[PDB]
Amino acid sequence: TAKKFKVVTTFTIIQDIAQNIAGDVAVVESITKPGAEIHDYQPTPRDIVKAQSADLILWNGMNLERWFEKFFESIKDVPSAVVTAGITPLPIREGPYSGIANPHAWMSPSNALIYIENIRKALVEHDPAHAETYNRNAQAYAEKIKALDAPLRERLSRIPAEQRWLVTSEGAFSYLAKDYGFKEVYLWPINAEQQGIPQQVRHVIDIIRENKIPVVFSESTISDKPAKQVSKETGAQYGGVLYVDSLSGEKGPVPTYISLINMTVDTIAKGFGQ
Ligand SMILES: [Fe+3]
Repeated sequence: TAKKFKVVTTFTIIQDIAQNIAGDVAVVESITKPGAEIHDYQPTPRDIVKAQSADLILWNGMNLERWFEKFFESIKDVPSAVVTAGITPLPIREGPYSGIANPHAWMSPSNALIYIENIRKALVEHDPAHAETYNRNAQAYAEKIKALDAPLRERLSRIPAEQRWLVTSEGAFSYLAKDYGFKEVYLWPINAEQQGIPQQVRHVIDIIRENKIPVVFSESTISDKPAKQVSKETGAQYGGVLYVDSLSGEKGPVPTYISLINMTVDTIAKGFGQ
């Protein structure tokens, strides 16, 4: 066992999933730090250094990292793989990014199985000497992810179907909302420039009042202020922060992809009184 195979990922969700597949035979690191906004992140010379010293670079694609393709052109002789191949996308419904794929495919545990398979295939292709470890680790991790779905689905099924409105800040939850039968309301369709402008807040306030939706949420890499303004002006309580674009730090409450899915579903369910 000389040097560990080095994988660099764009952001922390892919880092944790890939590290579960790498296990003992590769080290995986994320370019963005926990809590950093990932869509419009601005890479630094230090990020170039980290990617250039990797053996493999993984990214989401589906229009998540607006920075990645320009950044990767600086990187020489380091293979990359997009980890969302074979996932059917949901289009963004409104705004200047209307009609392109919603990048947040990982919030569906069924989709996470495809992420696992795509990351396995890339490690097996570019570090073939450890293919058996990658294959074993991916099989074990896919088992955990697969088993993850049933308790989540049952938990959220307790909410009456006609009351299943998921009101958030970024429209980051489209894939989870589809899986578990939630209607989707958000203050902005995808992180970009306009985030909490009028018209956006007003439309959400109208849908809240018309349907008497009981809770609204923010997310861990963006500002909670638009969501708290919406709850102050309506009957809805502020449900707290969901995790979608970043894990927490390793010593925080959301250190892993599994903990992120569980925490986000629990926080939603609590916002509806379980
Ligand atoms: Fe996002």
